[PDB]
Amino acid sequence: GLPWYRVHTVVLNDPGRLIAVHLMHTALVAGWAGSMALYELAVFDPSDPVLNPMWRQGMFVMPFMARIGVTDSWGGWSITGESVANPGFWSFEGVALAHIGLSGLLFLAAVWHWVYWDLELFRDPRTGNPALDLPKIFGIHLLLSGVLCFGFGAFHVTGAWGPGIWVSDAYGITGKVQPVAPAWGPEGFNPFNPSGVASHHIAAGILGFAAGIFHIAVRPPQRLYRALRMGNIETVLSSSIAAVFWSAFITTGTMWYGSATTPIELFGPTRYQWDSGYFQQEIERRVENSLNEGLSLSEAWSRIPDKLAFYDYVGNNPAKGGLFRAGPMNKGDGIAEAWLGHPIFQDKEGRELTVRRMPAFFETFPVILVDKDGIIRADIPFRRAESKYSIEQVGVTTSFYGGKLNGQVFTDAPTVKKYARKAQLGEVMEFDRTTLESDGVFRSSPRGWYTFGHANFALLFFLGHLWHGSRTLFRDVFSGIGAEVTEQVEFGAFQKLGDRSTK
Amino acid sequence: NVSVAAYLAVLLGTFIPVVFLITLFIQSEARKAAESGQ
Amino acid sequence: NVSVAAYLAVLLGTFIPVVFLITLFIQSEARKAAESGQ
Amino acid sequence: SGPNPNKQPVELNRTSLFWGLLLIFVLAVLFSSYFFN
Amino acid sequence: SGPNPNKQPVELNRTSLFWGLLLIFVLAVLFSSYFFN
Amino acid sequence: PLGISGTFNFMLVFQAEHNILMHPFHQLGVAGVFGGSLFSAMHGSLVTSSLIRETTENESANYGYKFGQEEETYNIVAAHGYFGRLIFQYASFNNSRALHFFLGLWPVVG
Amino acid sequence: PRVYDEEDQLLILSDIVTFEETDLGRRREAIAEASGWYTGNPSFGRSLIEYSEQTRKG
Amino acid sequence: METLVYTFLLIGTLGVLFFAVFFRDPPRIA
Amino acid sequence: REPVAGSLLYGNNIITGAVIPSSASIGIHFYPIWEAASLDEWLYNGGPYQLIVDH
Amino acid sequence: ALRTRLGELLRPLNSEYGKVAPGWGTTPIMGFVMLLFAVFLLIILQIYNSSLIIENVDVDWASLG
Amino acid sequence: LTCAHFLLGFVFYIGHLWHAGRARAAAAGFEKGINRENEPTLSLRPI
Amino acid sequence: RGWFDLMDDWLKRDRFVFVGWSGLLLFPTSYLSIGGWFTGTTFVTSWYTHGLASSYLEGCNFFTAAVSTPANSMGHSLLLLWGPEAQGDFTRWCQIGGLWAFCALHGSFGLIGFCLRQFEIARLVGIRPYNAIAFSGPIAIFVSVFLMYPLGQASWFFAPSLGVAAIFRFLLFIQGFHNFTLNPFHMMGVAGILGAALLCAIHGATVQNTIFEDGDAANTFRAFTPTQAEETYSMVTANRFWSQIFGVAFSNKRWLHFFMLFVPLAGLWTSAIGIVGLALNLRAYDFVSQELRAAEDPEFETFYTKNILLNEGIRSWMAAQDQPHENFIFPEEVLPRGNAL
Amino acid sequence: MTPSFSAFINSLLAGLFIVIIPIGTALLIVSQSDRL
Ligand code: CLA
Ligand code: CLA
Ligand code: CLA
Ligand SMILES: C=Cc1c(C)c2cc3nc(c4c5[nH]c(cc6nc(cc1[nH]2)C(C)=C6CC)c(C)c5C(=O)[C@@H]4C(=O)OC)[C@@H](CCC(=O)OC/C=C(\C)CCC[C@H](C)CCC[C@H](C)CCCC(C)C)[C@@H]3C
Ligand SMILES: CCCCCCCCCCCCCCCC(=O)OC[C@H](COP(=O)(O)OC[C@@H](O)CO)OC(=O)CCCCCCCCCCCCCCC
Ligand SMILES: CC1=CCCC(C)(C)[C@H]1/C=C/C(C)=C/C=C/C(C)=C/C=C/C=C(C)/C=C/C=C(C)/C=C/C1=C(C)CCCC1(C)C
Ligand SMILES: CC1=CCCC(C)(C)[C@H]1/C=C/C(C)=C/C=C/C(C)=C/C=C/C=C(C)/C=C/C=C(C)/C=C/C1=C(C)CCCC1(C)C
Ligand SMILES: [Fe+2]
Repeated sequence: GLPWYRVHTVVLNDPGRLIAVHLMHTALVAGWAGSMALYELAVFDPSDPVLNPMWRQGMFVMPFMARIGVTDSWGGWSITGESVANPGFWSFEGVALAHIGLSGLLFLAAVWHWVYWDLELFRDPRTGNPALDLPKIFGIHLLLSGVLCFGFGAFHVTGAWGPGIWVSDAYGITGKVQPVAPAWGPEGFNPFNPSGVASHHIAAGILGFAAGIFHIAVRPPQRLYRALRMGNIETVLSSSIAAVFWSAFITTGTMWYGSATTPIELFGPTRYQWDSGYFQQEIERRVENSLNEGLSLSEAWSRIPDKLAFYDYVGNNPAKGGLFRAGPMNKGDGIAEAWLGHPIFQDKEGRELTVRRMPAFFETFPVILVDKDGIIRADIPFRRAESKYSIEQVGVTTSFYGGKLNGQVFTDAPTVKKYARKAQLGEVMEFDRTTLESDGVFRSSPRGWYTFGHANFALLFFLGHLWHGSRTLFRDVFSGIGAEVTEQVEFGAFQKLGDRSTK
Repeated sequence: NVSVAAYLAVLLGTFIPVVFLITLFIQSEARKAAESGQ
Repeated sequence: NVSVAAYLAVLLGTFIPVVFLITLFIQSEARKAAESGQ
Repeated sequence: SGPNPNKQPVELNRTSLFWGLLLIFVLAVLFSSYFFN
Repeated sequence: SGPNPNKQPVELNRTSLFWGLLLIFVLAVLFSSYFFN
Repeated sequence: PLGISGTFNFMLVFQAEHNILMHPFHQLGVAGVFGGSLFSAMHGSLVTSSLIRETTENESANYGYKFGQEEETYNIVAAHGYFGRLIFQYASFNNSRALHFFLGLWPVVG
Repeated sequence: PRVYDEEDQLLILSDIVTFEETDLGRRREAIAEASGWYTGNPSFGRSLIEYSEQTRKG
Repeated sequence: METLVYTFLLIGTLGVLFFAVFFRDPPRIA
Repeated sequence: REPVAGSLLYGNNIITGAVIPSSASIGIHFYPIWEAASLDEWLYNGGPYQLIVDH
Repeated sequence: ALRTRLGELLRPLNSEYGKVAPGWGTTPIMGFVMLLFAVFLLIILQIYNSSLIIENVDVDWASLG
Repeated sequence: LTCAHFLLGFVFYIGHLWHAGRARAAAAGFEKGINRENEPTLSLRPI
Repeated sequence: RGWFDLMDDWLKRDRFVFVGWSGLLLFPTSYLSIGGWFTGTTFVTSWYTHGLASSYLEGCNFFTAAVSTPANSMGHSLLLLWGPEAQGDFTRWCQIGGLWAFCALHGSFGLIGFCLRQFEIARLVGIRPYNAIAFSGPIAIFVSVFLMYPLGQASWFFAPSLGVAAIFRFLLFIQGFHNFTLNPFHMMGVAGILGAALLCAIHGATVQNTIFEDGDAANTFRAFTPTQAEETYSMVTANRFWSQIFGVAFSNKRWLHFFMLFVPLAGLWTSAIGIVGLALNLRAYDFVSQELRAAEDPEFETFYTKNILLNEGIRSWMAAQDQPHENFIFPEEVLPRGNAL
Repeated sequence: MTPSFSAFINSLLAGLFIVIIPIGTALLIVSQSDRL
């Protein structure tokens, strides 16, 4: 009989039951989407949108719901924090219930198609055995996909008959779902332009519509039909797996590096924003601009928003988590309550001291304080080591500007070294660890988890592309080689390899 | 201290494939015994 | 409010009899299909 | 050793399977609240 | 509807069963420490 | 130590104290294990690739071999030709006994 | 506006390569038969369909 | 409590090895 | 006089568990059970490691 | 085989199984379009890779606003 | 001296094992292979 | 026939070296990758990217010469010779590490070409393509380690440099910064590689020690001829030996050879999954329970905690010279030590 | 227009005229000459 790893190949030559099992998989996927959305809604806390966002609570499908319009909830709250009186049906709960109902309907359809498998549609008119005209099916489905793409780009994204897409500022402070007009110039091709999405979907939809018309009207060449084995479903499977892992790699790259389709307010900061100090430079620039307008240092640091300071925190770096450190980032480093303010360290002389930021690479990084020149002035010894630049010896004092601790100055060594250790992680934040029993090791943002999962999926699907392409290109030899192979494999006595006519 | 989910994951990810394999083997042996003289 | 033991009790006392019954039914159907023409 | 004459096939009906699944699920529903206390 | 000609019996060897049980138990032993963390 | 993390600690301390990575004999051992993996994969691929058709499409190809059969289950000539066309013709183990002797020899020597 | 490939493309060759038996193999078979190497478990090394087909007709 | 799970997994693996050794499918000449 | 735990009952998992090698004070001296003052002393100095290794 | 209204509606779409064009068909057109697609993919890849700057195109978060 | 003669002792233990096994096989009379006419394992009962 | 048919006939001719259609991709890419590696290890320096001398011209030997990765100032740039970094200048392109990108890209395309070559030769010979599926193991290793890992990291700088001592550095760097030995996927990879070596050795010894006496000569290599319809070794004797020695033995040759194929491939793919996980710093670095136990109990020590301390020492004492772009300056007081503990 | 895009276009032209065209022309010429 069939081995355990070939069982589903029973529906290889049965189009009706192939449609049934594909309907079952779609039902399972839609049911997972609905159940995951409901679970996330049961877990999600919309109390603090700025310091406890969705990406700090481990939300996975909620960012994808919020990306293209679904921001309100039937509980009278929104992701942006603006209360809504009439949320409408298409809230997160409504989307989840719609996906669950769709899963049920697809399950019923799968049951019907499995039971009613023998249909005249699935049988070739010329030969009574069942068959599928794969080129025509591809043309029809390509036309369908082009129509859907054009509709999404022209109506949903542009807001003519849709809600629009999520657009944020350069630093993720004020972002919301808004319509975007298409950008047909070269400016529509950088990944950080939301208008490029609308222009892309419109143009690609039109081109796909034309391509579907062509692939419906025109039959394949005999050369390509024999070369690609177009009468075999397995070559379609192999090509689809190839395109699927191609798209998985592309989406993994866009998620990890960042794009207009991966907003910071929905998926969290990228690691390269921490590597280049993307938010730190903006914060310093704002502080310098405020200082130029006559405002004092405390006023300048008090004008810094809490969200922008929270973005400049290494605990929000997606490259600081662990493979088996499960749960949300709040489970990792506690829930953020308020910004404590920017600390400034001065020695006995009065030189300005800054603590070097911890690179995402290091699990444990030494605490080093350097002046504007770059010379090391203070450091925390390793564990119990003799020191000549200890904080208790250099007499470093810290003063906080902005936040809760605005105007407060600390002098004693323990609190100064504690604040230096907290400042080596970026902006100093206060966390509560009792509501979730947080341990203290950093977790990963949903961006990093998506990147990990889909990168591994892309690699495994490259393996699947290789296997299934080998299967469809070598179907005649699947059971084994015959007795004619030993003659053509003999060295010499054949002018062309694998050609009986030659020699 | 240790999460409920950790024990649940370990026990279920052990048992479910195990019972699947045992069911498949028992089904195959049942077919073999039914087809052969008994 | 009880710990992992309660969840393990519920899940295992559900699944183990269920997989036992499913295995027995699959074995019986396998014997029926093997003995009958296939 | 050798062939054992006492070997007998075991059969479970689809009705019996459903009766068993229903009994197990109903017992789980009933006793889950008490196990969770 | 009707009799489906694509139905095929499924067989698992005792060697395959033992390979599967060993693989599942070894994977459980390996990943239990990481799941418990 | 008789453990996993203890084994890792042993490896790290040995590398620190002795620099085993730069030792030519550990390099020979690494070559031995890598070559053993490569040769096992290659031999398996060549034997599985040239399996003589003794089975139908509805069953596993392993049933094409019967325990105790006197005939060879795979075509040595086909695998030899494939290997001698993948690389230049001269590099090929035409003798099966010599090939298996090399398979035994390489990782053991490493 | 104002030919069929006629190739199966779903066909395994499915031709069994028969191997003949010589006197040496027959002597080995007889020696193994005398030691009970052919009795005991008859379904070993055979697929479910192969064993089913051999049990259906002798 | 996790020590119980570890010991159970190890003993189960050892029992699987025991059953694979002493209850294997007996090879025969076909 | 700073022991190292390698047993499951003392806070180890499968990965971190090990049979700790014998004490450095023992060296490569033959250390069976009967050459230790007490069973606790034998366990404290890594005698089971020597037993397992030799057998 | 069951006959249905939807089955007979969609039957001509699944009627010409194995029907092929004569030798090489429209292969040069397919190759040309694939070459154009490859050039387009290279252009967009080098754009985000920053190995290609066109004009007024700033591959950066700061381009958002 | 220690490394050289330890290596020599190990490789000569290997040589002793090889030559002793081959001496036993040659004295018994199957160092060139299995006879294939009266195979020893074919006379033994299975299991 | 047409031009395409004639070119296919010529590429398929039985020559000493098979070319094929896949050769048009394999031969130039592989030749350029190998030649670029030789050029980098012979002439090209790493002084402006890593602050290191890695070339025979600078005095390095075979072990210490390497084609070092590009500078961390470059991101994940393709580093085209005509690209904005080099702007057509060969000297600046070599100085910034562009030769590493050249070798890596042309070598990835050479691996693709060799896999296609295996597919094409399998198709022409008329055998199953279980090669180019075994080679998917090495392909996944190369893709995960030399391409996916630096792409997940800051730049190409953290990819392995193409050299012996460079590879050893990469091993120790990954151990220090990721604790890759503790990664379960790496453990499965180690198990796969060691089991594949075990299978190779044990199968070779088993076949050599179960041969039939098919010759009168003491040396038994002459007793085999390729045109044999009979097996050259006794499978029954080997099965009996390993079943009464180890408790279990192979009875199917096809399953045995598929297993010898499967073990290294599965190990390599699991290790590739682990390295892909490392690419985003999503590492099984530490056990939270053990860290919490050690924090609240100074007398609690296991070999895992010692490994954590060793990794911390590796990171602290190699950061300054391994990442010169970061300008790390660590005083002796903050450098971890055993006495400092 | 930027020097980077000029370099990209020149790279496409160089890849066509130094790699694709010479190898393709040589392959076609040798294949047509040696019909065997
Ligand atoms: C009426 C149909 C419908 C609608 C309106 C939605 C709407 C939604 N779904 Mg649901 N879903 C549906 C059907 C639907 N779904 C079905 C049938 C399934 C089962 C397969 C799912 C499974 C599902 C999951 C698992 C998830 C959603 C999610 C979502 C939300 C985000 C969508 C998103 O980002 O997609 C993004 C989709 C893409 C980027 C795919 C793009 C298409 C690719 C690029 C095509 C490539 C090949 C193409 C043919 C080439 C074209 C060629 C060209 C020339 C034309 C949104 C509320 C997500 C969510 O928030 O959770 C609730 C989520 O996680 N859905
Ligand atoms: C593309 C897939 C994908 C991605 C990227 C995410 C991402 C996320 N999920 Mg979701 N999830 C998914 C699929 C996915 N999920 C599916 C399919 C389910 C249904 C089972 C769930 C159910 C789910 C729940 C119920 C929860 C999440 C949560 C989370 C978050 C943290 C997860 C974490 O720490 O991982 C930790 C992962 C691991 C510790 C192990 C991952 C698997 C590794 C690679 C090994 C597995 C193979 C190995 C051999 C298994 C051995 C088996 C052995 C015993 C035999 C994150 C946003 C949590 C959250 O914060 O949301 C609010 C949460 O509570 N997810
Ligand atoms: C769209 C994707 C797709 C589809 C439709 C198929 C379809 C098929 N494959 Mg392919 N395959 C794929 C992806 C796909 N595969 C990928 C990505 C890989 C790489 C890992 C493979 C590797 C592969 C091999 C090596 C083989 C197949 C085989 C088969 C056939 C039978 C499968 C079977 O009975 O499994 C039965 C499976 C089980 C009984 C249990 C498997 C459970 C797995 C191990 C873990 C559980 C997964 C989990 C439940 C859901 C995954 C989530 C998803 C997002 C991935 C069938 C034609 C087989 C065949 O017949 O070819 C000769 C075969 O030998 N495939
Ligand atoms: C480090 C170990 C290692 C090496 C060196 C190696 C090497 C090789 N194995 C090959 C084959 C294989 N490998 C296989 C299984 C395995 N191979 C393994 C491990 C290795 N395999 C493992 C673990 C397995 C088990 C799955 C199989 C099944 C095959 C084959 O079919 C094939 C063969 O015929 O071998 C008998 C050849 C591929 C030729 C090729 O791609 O075309 C030409 C070479 C190219 C394209 C590579 C050039 C570009 C490279 C990637 C980058 C440049 C590298 C520099 C030139 C050198 C740098 C040196 C420093 C790193 C020190 C080559 C000789
Ligand atoms: C004195 C003996 C001392 C050792 C006794 C135990 C060793 C034997 C173990 C048998 C079970 C292994 C095979 C199971 C599966 C099984 O039943 O295999 C049976 C199989 C024989 O199968 P056949 O060749 O008959 O299969 C024909 C095919 O058509 C079937 O698909 O044997 C092998 O393939 C080789 C086994 C390799 C050896 C694998 C060793 C794995 C060791 C794992 C140890 C984990 C320890 C964890 C500790 C916590
Ligand atoms: C039927 C029906 C008809 C009408 C009436 C009705 C009741 C309204 C309706 C029902 C509708 C309903 C109720 C529809 C709802 C249907 C549901 C609940 C579908 C659930 C799907 C869950 C999936 C696919 C999870 C898969 C997990 C995977 C793949 C593995 C994950 C992971 C693990 C743990 C293992 C390791 C890998 C990773 C990835 C780490
Ligand atoms: C003694 C010894 C002991 C052990 C055994 C042993 C190993 C066999 C032996 C070793 C013997 C030895 C020492 C053997 C060593 C032999 C050597 C040194 C061979 C060097 C070959 C150089 C090549 C192929 C460079 C080609 C340049 C190219 C392709 C240019 C590329 C270009 C680059 C740079 C990039 C830009 C574009 C272009 C222009 C394309
Ligand atoms: Fe072999």
